[PDB]
Amino acid sequence: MKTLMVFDPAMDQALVDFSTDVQWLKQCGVQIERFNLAQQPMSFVQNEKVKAFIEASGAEGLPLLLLDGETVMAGRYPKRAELARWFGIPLDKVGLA
Amino acid sequence: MKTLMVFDPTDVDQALVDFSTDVQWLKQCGVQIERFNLAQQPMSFVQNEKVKAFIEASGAEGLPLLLLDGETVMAGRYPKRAELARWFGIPLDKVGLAP
Repeated sequence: MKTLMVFDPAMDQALVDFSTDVQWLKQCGVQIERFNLAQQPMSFVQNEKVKAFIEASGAEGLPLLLLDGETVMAGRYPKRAELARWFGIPLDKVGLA
Repeated sequence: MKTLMVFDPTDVDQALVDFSTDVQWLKQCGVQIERFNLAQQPMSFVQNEKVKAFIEASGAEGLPLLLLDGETVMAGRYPKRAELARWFGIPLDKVGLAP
């Protein structure tokens, strides 16, 4: 199944919401993994796309989201519907109308 | 100066209108910026490899996508002027003098 890796800034309603949205999504059975520059710094050096994004965009460009290794978003977090669409999960399964 | 390519998805947001104001500021003073959309330049979305992989991974709903010297720098929203200033190395304007 698809995996989303989220490379977060070191660490607002946006983040509050995302954390909520990650809960609905995981519980529908999807695989989401988060990495933070503060607690998992090597994950950022060891991933080639992440390293190169940070060189290109700067760390202020984060978050970077990769779905099965591919960039799908950078510079903000997705809405719950955006998540659902990436994961092919029906709306009514992740608390949305 | 790095070069910027913008792959655009709509009817006039606002951050849309600010971004296009920000584009002139950058063009009027130096920067090469090319913009592409699927209504007018759809061949560019298949011919640029990172753009093509992006659409397949994210969906076209994932636009915009911004490349700086062909490197992904943002996707899913437009950059503010201060972000562009950082990408391009545009220095702070001086005022002059705190105690």
